[PDB]
Amino acid sequence: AAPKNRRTIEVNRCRRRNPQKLIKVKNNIDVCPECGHLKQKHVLCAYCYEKVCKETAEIRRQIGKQEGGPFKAPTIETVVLYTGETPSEQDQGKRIIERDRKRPSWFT
Amino acid sequence: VKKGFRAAFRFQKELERQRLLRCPPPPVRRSEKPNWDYHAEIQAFGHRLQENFSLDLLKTAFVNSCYIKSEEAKRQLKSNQELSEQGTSFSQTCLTQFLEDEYPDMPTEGIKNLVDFLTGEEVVCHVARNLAVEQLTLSEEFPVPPAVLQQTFFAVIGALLQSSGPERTALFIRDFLITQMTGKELFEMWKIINPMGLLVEELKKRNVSAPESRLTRQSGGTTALPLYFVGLYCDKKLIAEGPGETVLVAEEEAARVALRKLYGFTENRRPWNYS
Amino acid sequence: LRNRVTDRYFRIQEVLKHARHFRGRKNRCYRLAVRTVIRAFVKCTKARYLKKKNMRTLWINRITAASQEHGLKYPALIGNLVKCQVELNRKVLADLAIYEPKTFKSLAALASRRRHEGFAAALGDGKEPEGIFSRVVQY
Amino acid sequence: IGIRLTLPPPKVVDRWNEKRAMFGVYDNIGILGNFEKHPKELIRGPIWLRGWKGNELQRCIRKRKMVGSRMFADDLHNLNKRIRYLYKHFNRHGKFR
RNA sequence: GCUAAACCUAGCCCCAAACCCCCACCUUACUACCACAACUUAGCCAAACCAUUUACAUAAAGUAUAGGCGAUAGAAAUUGAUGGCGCAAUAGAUAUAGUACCGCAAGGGAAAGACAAGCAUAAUAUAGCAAGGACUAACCCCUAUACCUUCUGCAUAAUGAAUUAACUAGAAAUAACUUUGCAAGGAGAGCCAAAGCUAAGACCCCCGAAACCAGACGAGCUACCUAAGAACAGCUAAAAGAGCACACCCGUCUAUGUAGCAAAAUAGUGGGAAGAUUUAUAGGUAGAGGCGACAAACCUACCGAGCCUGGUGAUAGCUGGUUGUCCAAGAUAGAAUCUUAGUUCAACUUUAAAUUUGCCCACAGAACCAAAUCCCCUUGUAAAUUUAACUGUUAGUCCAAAGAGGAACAGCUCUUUGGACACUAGGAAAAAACCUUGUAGAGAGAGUAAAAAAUGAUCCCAAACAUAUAACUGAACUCCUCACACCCAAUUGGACCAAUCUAUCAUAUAGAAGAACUAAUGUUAGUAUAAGUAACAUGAAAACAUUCUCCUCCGCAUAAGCCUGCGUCAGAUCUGACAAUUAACAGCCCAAUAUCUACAAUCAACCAACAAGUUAUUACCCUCACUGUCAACCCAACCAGGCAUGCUCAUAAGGAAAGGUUAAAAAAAGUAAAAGGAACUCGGCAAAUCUUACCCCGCCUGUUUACCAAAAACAUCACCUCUAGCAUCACCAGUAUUAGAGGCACCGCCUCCUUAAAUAGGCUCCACGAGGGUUCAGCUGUCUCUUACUUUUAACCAGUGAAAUUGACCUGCCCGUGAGGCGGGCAUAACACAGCAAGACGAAGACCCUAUGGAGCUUUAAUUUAUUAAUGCAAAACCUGCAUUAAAAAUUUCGGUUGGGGCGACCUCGGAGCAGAACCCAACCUCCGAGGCUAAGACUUCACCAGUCAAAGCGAAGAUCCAAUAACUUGACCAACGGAACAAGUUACCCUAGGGCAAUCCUAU
Ligand SMILES: [Mg+2]
Ligand SMILES: [Mg+2]
Ligand SMILES: [Mg+2]
Ligand SMILES: [Mg+2]
Ligand SMILES: [Mg+2]
Ligand SMILES: [Mg+2]
Ligand SMILES: [Mg+2]
Ligand SMILES: [Mg+2]
Ligand SMILES: [Mg+2]
Ligand SMILES: [Mg+2]
Ligand SMILES: [Mg+2]
Ligand SMILES: [Mg+2]
Ligand SMILES: [Mg+2]
Ligand SMILES: [Mg+2]
Ligand SMILES: [Mg+2]
Ligand SMILES: [Mg+2]
Ligand SMILES: [Mg+2]
Ligand SMILES: [Mg+2]
Ligand SMILES: [Mg+2]
Ligand SMILES: [Mg+2]
Ligand SMILES: [Mg+2]
Ligand SMILES: [Mg+2]
Ligand SMILES: [Mg+2]
Ligand SMILES: [Mg+2]
Ligand SMILES: [Mg+2]
Ligand SMILES: [Mg+2]
Ligand SMILES: [Mg+2]
Ligand SMILES: [Mg+2]
Ligand SMILES: [Mg+2]
Ligand SMILES: [Mg+2]
Ligand SMILES: [Mg+2]
Ligand SMILES: [Mg+2]
Ligand SMILES: [Mg+2]
Ligand SMILES: [Mg+2]
Ligand SMILES: [Mg+2]
Ligand SMILES: [Mg+2]
Ligand SMILES: [Mg+2]
Ligand SMILES: [Mg+2]
Ligand SMILES: [Zn+2]
Repeated sequence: AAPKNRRTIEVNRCRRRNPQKLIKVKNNIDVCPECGHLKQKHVLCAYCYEKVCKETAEIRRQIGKQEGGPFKAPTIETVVLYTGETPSEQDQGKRIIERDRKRPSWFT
Repeated sequence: VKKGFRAAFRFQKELERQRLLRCPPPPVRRSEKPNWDYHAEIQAFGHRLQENFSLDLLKTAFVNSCYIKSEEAKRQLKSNQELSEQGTSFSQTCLTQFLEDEYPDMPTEGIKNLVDFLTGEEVVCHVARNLAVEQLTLSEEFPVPPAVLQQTFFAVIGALLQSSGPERTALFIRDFLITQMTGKELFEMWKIINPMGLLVEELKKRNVSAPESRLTRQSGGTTALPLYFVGLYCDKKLIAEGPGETVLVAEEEAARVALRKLYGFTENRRPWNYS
Repeated sequence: LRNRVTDRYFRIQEVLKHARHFRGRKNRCYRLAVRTVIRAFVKCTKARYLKKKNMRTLWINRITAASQEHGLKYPALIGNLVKCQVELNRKVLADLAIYEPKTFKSLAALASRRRHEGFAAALGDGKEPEGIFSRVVQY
Repeated sequence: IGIRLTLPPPKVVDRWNEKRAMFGVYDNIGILGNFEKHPKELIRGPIWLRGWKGNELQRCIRKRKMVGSRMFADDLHNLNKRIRYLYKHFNRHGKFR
């Protein structure tokens, strides 16, 4: 059907500003104790995750530049090595994806 | 644009009125606003009270040392100290005489307290604002500080005394200061603590044992809104009765009423005789 | 446009000023403010009659309470104070009951006295001497 | 809100210009002039209203008679329609018969 | 604090004066370049219909005169002739512009530029028209049935309003009254004058029909037709309006959708699909007309008569509205009327003025055949009559009483006497109508009036009380202190006045006028409510190169349409600049004259048919110019719709059904289902399965109500009837075996069973039917009786974000009154979210009545023959004028009271009971007939018009208008008897304005 009467600003305020409709204050924010950026407990530090995705993208660009075209999933493991890092004794027989910047401190 | 002028001017006046309710101007001496001539004002101050002030003494009774100093400093005559002293001293003596004769039994401490109340700042400032002393008085800071109003008011009483003699001044004091006792209870002007002690002292002076506090009536003993009616006694004869919510407060009030009855200051005392 | 009302604002504010204290849209919208303001003033006029009626009924209640405090109903008090030619009205009777208990005690005693005199007289045979309080004073 | 806020500019009227200082002069040219002229012969204005008065119907009829043949086509058609309407109204509508 | 609010001029209105202004373009307009013509206003509207009729200087004069002598129309002789008490951006022109935009078209036609509402700051706390009395105190207590308009009053019975701002509705004569001048004369020629004249002042609204007539624009949709084109796979069958079935066309049944994807679509199921088929392109028919396989079907979304402009501000006895303050008088006899939805007269009301009796009222008095009434001396009173001048109301409801009608009842129709209501206030519960009470202000004073019970269906309904002296309570009545014009509708009189302009001051005195908005489903602009609700959108991963999953009757091109509408760059979340589409394809054509021009196409050969389908002569020896060329596109307001042809027939081309989540209800689509298999239901609608038999109608294929009917209707071969003997614009380049107009519908023959149970089914005449009815067998979630899963919807998170609706709301239940809001009881801390549909008479379409509204249809209703066709008569072998007869049309109307509206009666006047006793009083209540002249004074049919009696005195014993008339006067109709001069039946296609306590009986004691 249709309304029988306009609804006043008072009723509309008792509806719109009722607590159930308010935005709740979040009790689960904190500071990355080492890195020092904001984060929720159960979620990754956004800044750290972005700085990881950047390096993943650069590595993957090198991988694409080396594999040539599509349909070339290798049949061996892969290892990524930064400048001035000779292939360790454990990484022989694994594809090497050379990169041209110093290894990040967070890359172990 | 609607053509016209009357509605525009009317709206401007209404806006000005509203703008003089929010952001009111800083209050300023009545002796600066328009329509002011001191001579007519002081003469009218005289004639209004039904008193024949001597014009020169009344003139110098509204001038204060602060104003003289500020005039001396701002430029690059007598002051009202002596009149103020005479007026304050006479006011104290005459009020003491009035209260003593009206209330004989009251102790000298109580009479002195009443006299300090009536001649205090809280009441003198009230009687001095509602008789246009602030408008005529000369000072530095407006509003005039209550102490300066007090000293100017008693300077005016001193001028009145030096002009028209003691009896007329006494009538003036009866008319403006004593009237302020109207309605007030005794212990709203004579602020005391520990009333039961004072009752015991006064009863001892009259050579009778200290009073026994009993419980005359009670309702709602356990609730949060009790009523205890505590009645003092003096050798099997009542001398007071007080209400309260705690028994301690009821006893205190019984002491207060007994003190009032002994000092002749009850609620239903013979009202002062102004005629 | 030759003539246009240049001051409709003031004619509106003459009616809104009496509605600032209302609740709803009918304290700022003229079409509703007018109707409720008119009802307000009609009740304001018509309410003085009720003011008198209500204060009188309050006084009758207070006087009934006070008179019952002294074992004497309200019919007796009024219907036998006038028989003693006391023209105290009800406003002042209520004020006496609240603020002067012993004076009201005396008035109640007087009423009971006159009531007893009336009963004794009517119980008798003839026109035996009238009661000491039942003697009228003529103008 | 329908009320202006600032004050209007002041309309200055010069009560002693030539048009006002000499108003009415020669409005007794008849009585004081041996009746050579008549006051109506000083009324400046429309050809069909100099010294004549009437309600709208008579005014329109007079306009039609005296300058109807000089009017623009659309104005003249409006005038004829107006006369038709006024005739109907003044002769059939109204409180009083 | 936002939103806003404010401003000036750009210009315009009315006067005066003056008479105004390179190229291309009628073909397809804006295109360099080849053989016809132009020359009476009808009608809306008045007469309350309508038919003759009806309007387009001053003075004479609204006179002569015309006229259903009604409404109204109306002369002449003669007379004499630069400005603004304007607008200032919703005004003024429509204007910044006849642009944007709407329409195919005629045509329509804008907007704008310089702390109002709404919100936030600041959500709410029992209870209730949201206020008032108040109070120390916001709520709590007591009082309190929203506003406008229409009906007798209306609880909201109904209509209207979300809210703010701006704009929006009383114009004028004939008399009269008031104040001036002059006064037997007034007036600045015309006119009036037995105190009148001259001047001024005062008084007469807004929005809205269906319609009518005239001239333009429309057949790009649809109906039909013309010219020249196009499409129709495969199978079966071979020349057929053949069968099954694609493309294509239509639109049977169901479901979704109902502001939707769409102002008629989607999904399935269906009919046709070589023909009476379907279809692209240009042309034609034009509005009382076209077209029509007749359905009142269609003619550019709305056709029992298109659309636009004009007459037009149509008219409206109908609906709705109508704006400052205050006071005062103020209401229900009646008559006539194509009249009862209205008008006029009277009665009543109001104002001003004159005069003297007015009301009440005893005694007396009013007929022969109960209440009271009439009439006046006094008396209480102060009013009444008369004159001058206007409007407004009029056939009201309830109660007491007496009657008539229906029982002496039906809350019943009507007449009469009185009261009340529509005016204040208090009571009986709420309460217009009963009882009490009126003349109005303030009081925190007082006295009273009326006023209390006795001894069937949601949920009983104030709580209680047998025995302390009878008085008290109780109003706006009355008294008291003060002040006084300060409580009716329609109407009428009066005193004031907001704002603007002008004159003079320079806010006042005057003069003016677009001069005042709580209300017209008013208009324009702003912002709300429903609402952050309904709805919408982006396949996945990624290394932004790419890969993967899935889908399509799709895609590419030409045509038609559109006109730069996802190319680059630069600014943003679309704006500007730059760039582009290259002719061989397609369009743009042709020197003249005569001649010819018999045989089809279908693989064109066999058979077989019917619908029958260019050159010889003369003239010219010139060369490629011009235009289209783009795209994601067009018609549908932006779109699950519409869109011709060629080719690909499932794709070499093209795309994305899920924004993220969870897996509630109700809803939608689909899949599965135990046993039973129509017991569902109006019906086997839907679904699953595939068979049979009959009956009614129509012969068959086909066509129809674009958008509720596809049929038993239309058409159709066959048959029959009627008319017609014949030239160059149709029939027809036809000729009785022909053509046109009708009816019918080939052909032949004549002019008890069924079920267990049953109101259902049961001229011959093959074939066919989305036609109607019935039956066998099967089948199935139709059902007994529902259940699970999936998808969309859904609910939550994020983005974007409407609309109907809305008087205000601080929005309860039960019982009673007449219901959330009144009364009496009960209940009651505030607040979201998702559901439901009992209530908020919750938000299009019907039916009855009315209008002296509209439009029709038929006629044996009235008027006409103007136009046509015959004749007849004059006119010089043909046309002109007159007359008669006919068809064809054209204009026009539809009286009143009523069983239950219809049928049928009556309609004027008169006499008897109602109406007992001056007057008057209804009936479709009760019973019957009729059609000499002059003159004081009076009566009356409740008006007027008519009508009636009459002393004396003088002389003898059913209207008006019209016609014939010398006349003295005269008549019919007007009987619908206050009378249109002459008009009926009907609207199932209708449109607009509006209104809406039972005589006789059933049953129990
Ligand atoms: Mg009273
Ligand atoms: Mg007419
Ligand atoms: Mg404009
Ligand atoms: Mg405009
Ligand atoms: Mg505001
Ligand atoms: Mg209601
Ligand atoms: Mg409404
Ligand atoms: Mg066509
Ligand atoms: Mg009208
Ligand atoms: Mg009528
Ligand atoms: Mg009155
Ligand atoms: Mg008499
Ligand atoms: Mg009175
Ligand atoms: Mg003024
Ligand atoms: Mg106006
Ligand atoms: Mg409005
Ligand atoms: Mg909702
Ligand atoms: Mg949704
Ligand atoms: Mg080209
Ligand atoms: Mg070519
Ligand atoms: Mg191309
Ligand atoms: Mg592809
Ligand atoms: Mg999608
Ligand atoms: Mg979703
Ligand atoms: Mg099953
Ligand atoms: Mg068929
Ligand atoms: Mg069929
Ligand atoms: Mg959301
Ligand atoms: Mg009820
Ligand atoms: Mg809800
Ligand atoms: Mg009628
Ligand atoms: Mg009619
Ligand atoms: Mg009779
Ligand atoms: Mg009669
Ligand atoms: Mg008569
Ligand atoms: Mg005679
Ligand atoms: Mg008649
Ligand atoms: Mg009659
Ligand atoms: Zn971190």
